Amino acid sequence: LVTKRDGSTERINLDKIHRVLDWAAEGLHNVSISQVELRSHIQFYDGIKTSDIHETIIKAAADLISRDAPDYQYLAARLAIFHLRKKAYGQFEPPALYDHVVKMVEMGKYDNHLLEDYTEEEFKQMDTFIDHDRDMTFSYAAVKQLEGKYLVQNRVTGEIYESAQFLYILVAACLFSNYPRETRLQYVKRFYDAVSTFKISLPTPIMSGVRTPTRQFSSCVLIECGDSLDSINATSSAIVKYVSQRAGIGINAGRIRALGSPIRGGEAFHTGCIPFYKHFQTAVKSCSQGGVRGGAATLFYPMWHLEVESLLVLKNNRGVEGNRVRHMDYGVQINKLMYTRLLKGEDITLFSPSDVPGLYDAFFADQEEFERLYTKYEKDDSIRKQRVKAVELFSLMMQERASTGRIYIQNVDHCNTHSPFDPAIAPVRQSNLCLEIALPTKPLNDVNDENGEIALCTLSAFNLGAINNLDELEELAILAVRALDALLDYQDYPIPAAKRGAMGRRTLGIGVINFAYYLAKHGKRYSDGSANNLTHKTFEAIQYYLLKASNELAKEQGACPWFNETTYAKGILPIDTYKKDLDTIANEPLHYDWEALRESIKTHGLRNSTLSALMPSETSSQISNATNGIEPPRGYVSIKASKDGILRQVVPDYEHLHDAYELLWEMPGNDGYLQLVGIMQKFIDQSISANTNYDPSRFPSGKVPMQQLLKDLLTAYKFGVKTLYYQNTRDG
Amino acid sequence: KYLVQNRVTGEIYESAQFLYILVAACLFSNYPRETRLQYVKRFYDAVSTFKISLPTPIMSGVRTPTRQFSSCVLIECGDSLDSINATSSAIVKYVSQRAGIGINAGRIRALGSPIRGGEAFHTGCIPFYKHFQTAVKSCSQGGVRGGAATLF
Ligand SMILES: Nc1ncnc2c1ncn2[C@H]1C[C@H](O)[C@@H](COP(=O)(O)OP(=O)(O)OP(=O)(O)O)O1
Ligand SMILES: Nc1ncnc2c1ncn2[C@H]1C[C@H](O)[C@@H](COP(=O)(O)OP(=O)(O)OP(=O)(O)O)O1
Ligand SMILES: Nc1ncnc2c1ncn2[C@H]1C[C@H](O)[C@@H](COP(=O)(O)OP(=O)(O)OP(=O)(O)O)O1
Repeated sequence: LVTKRDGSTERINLDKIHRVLDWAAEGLHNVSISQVELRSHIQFYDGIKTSDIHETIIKAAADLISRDAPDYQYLAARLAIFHLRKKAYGQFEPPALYDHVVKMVEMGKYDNHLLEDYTEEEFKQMDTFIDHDRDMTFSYAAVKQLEGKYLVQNRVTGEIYESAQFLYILVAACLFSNYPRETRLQYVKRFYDAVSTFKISLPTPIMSGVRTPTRQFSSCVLIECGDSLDSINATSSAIVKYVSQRAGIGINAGRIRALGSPIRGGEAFHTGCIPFYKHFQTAVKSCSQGGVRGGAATLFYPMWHLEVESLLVLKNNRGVEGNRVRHMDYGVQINKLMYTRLLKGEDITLFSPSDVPGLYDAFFADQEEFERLYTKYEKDDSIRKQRVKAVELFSLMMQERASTGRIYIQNVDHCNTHSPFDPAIAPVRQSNLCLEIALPTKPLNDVNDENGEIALCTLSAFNLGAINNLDELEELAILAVRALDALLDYQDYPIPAAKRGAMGRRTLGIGVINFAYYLAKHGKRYSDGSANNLTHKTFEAIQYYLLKASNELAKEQGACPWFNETTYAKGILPIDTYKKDLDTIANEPLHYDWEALRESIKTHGLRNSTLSALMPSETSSQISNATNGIEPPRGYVSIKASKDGILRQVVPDYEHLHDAYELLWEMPGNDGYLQLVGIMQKFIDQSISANTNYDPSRFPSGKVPMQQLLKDLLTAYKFGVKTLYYQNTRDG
Repeated sequence: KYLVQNRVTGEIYESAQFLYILVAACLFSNYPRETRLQYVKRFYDAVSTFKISLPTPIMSGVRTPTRQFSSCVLIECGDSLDSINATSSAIVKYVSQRAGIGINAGRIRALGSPIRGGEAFHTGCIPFYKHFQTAVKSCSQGGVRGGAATLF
């Protein structure tokens, strides 16, 4: 017996199954119909639902996804799309845009503002821009990512209500629904086509929200906690409210005084950081089943802090629960001085933030001033301190960083000397969960404190592999910077401090994807450093067009209220504060008129304080069958675990560039990678999420020497690198 | 504990009797002058001769700059993120004064409960409870000592 969608029973007509598969095979090479029809080991049994037939065939086709046969990527991707299209409308052919939006609003899935903002006529018109055939350009790995999260669906029953294309056009409509009716359509079609053809990438929260009653769209947050019972109580109640929205938290507690510090004079002594830190952890995991999953955050603190030794080991598996806060990630802030004490084989002094005045502030604002105060307090005997050999301390950090791989580094001096902000008015003293973002902050004395400031991320990324030449970045830069800045006025702000910053500086975090595929296409690699110049030219275009796009919006809608606090308003450009040592590895001259931009911005300002930051993109890149950000692919075919099964995705165009790519573990070292990352920092407003890779197989006795772990860390700083992400250690 | 002393050096500044009379003076310093001293002596003699007992926080506070005297607390948390955020920030402020906490979370919905209709499902009580624990132990060595509470 055969089960149909409507339930009407009927006999098995295998040819039907064959034809379906046949159709999806058209134009593909190295793909076998038999394999799937046998791989599936489909087990017929009297009365079987035809839908289970799809699940079975799709899965089978998936398991065949290999390097030797990459077309199984689209073959299966199309078989799925079919089931998805058929499981939502009752047939492949999608319903009219108008009818769709209508039916949805009735079910309370789409925001009713769509019917009010647009007319029936306009809808029918946008319906023409839609090209439902683009759903066949998706890779299997991308399809799965969409079906699980991207598409509007019933999490309980399992019903899916929309298709890929409808998602694109709608996200655009709501983002540009306020533009004048003169160009409102114009931007709608220009944006849709961009995202649908994978020219522009958007953050998961956006792709799965705009156009739905929901108003939570900010993936990550950066909170700064002061040295107060009140401050902490706030910083805690905050993370809670945010994590409930599944948004990552970057905590900065470095203000909290150290253990033993006198409280209220002499009526009590400080209890310690550990006690509070844990509280922050419970907050981050306040909304997870069993606390096991969800809730991710990275806490930061100075390297010269008094409790540095105790904080350095917090992520260690092996130790007393009383002195451990494993779940949270951390980021040790280091500066020029610390690195110098190591080279000269000298010691390091640990201080409590509340015992050395003007030390914290100078630590981010003025490196010189920091040195003055630092040295002074060292001789002061009355000041509580502790000496530690620079060689020992750093080793501890590198040790925990290796053991866990969640201990990140952040050079403060590089985040204030070569940044879009004025370290005196608004200095960067923290990062996000990604560790990519670099924005100023202000501690709150309460939840509704108006004078507080919270940094929020509204990211995006370009597809290096979707453009032909750098000039195509002009249009893209506009479609991106425009739609993004618009979201800032579309989403809500539960916390005042978060809103203040968003409206005050209107920052944006734009990155890139398919970078690996990019370098490969031009026949370049990471290690050798043959991509040094190309990288300089390519970014130089990505940043320029973005700075010219934000300036254009500033002339049409006014620059950000706090543009005055930015160095961009004082005539300072990224090409003026970049690490000087960067000229010893690149000679590629500027290809854009940065002088004509120095004026247009000097007179009309920028709608956004910061546009360009480099962040990791797992979900984004997948939907575009692209390579994660700038990071090189580990292997041709990557595997992951889903709720439906095993996922496989092959590097884009492996059929012609298999010998062009350079797998992660094919790299002799990290030299090249660092140089490229350093070159990027010269343009990126914010920071980059660079990982440190190591292969024990390339070391004597299979043990990574500490002489090499530091040797590389020093190189990173020497080239202006801002932050260091994960530290992968391959397992043969 | 009770006597005024220097916790650091170890110097003791007062004697038992002075503690008694002073605690009474500050407690009845607002009474009319005629009835003032009468109560001062009548209270002092009572406590000094062990006729009446007083809580530790009182015996070791009234008559000094400190103003924290409440030993124990009873907070009621509602079923919301806001409520919890408050109930947490509260226990913190109180435990810093070494005051015991009696929490009542029984309002917080149970695991699986639908949130915002169907846009999300409850995570559970355990996640929040722990948070309350970290709060209670927010001011303790290690986290082991101090900070006591009973949840209902
Ligand atoms: N009665 C059947 N005999 C043989 N194979 C069937 C039968 N019904 C379904 N299948 C198989 C063939 C396809 O692979 C898949 C069919 O699902 P699908 O074609 O999408 O919807 P459907 O079975 O209701 O008919 P339709 O082709 O009109 O959509 O399962
Ligand atoms: N009884 C306590 N036990 C342990 N830690 C405490 C205690 N009281 C306060 N703290 C911690 C929590 C915060 O980190 C910090 C409190 O700062 P804060 O509330 O501003 O103190 P304060 O109001 O008395 O003035 P000050 O900042 O000068 O000490 O010290
Ligand atoms: N994402 C979540 N996961 C698990 N529990 C949550 C989540 N979000 C909120 N909760 C819990 C904690 C709160 O006690 C409560 C909801 O708090 P709140 O923010 O006030 O929701 P709400 O008032 O908007 O809707 P509701 O009245 O249904 O709770 O449920």
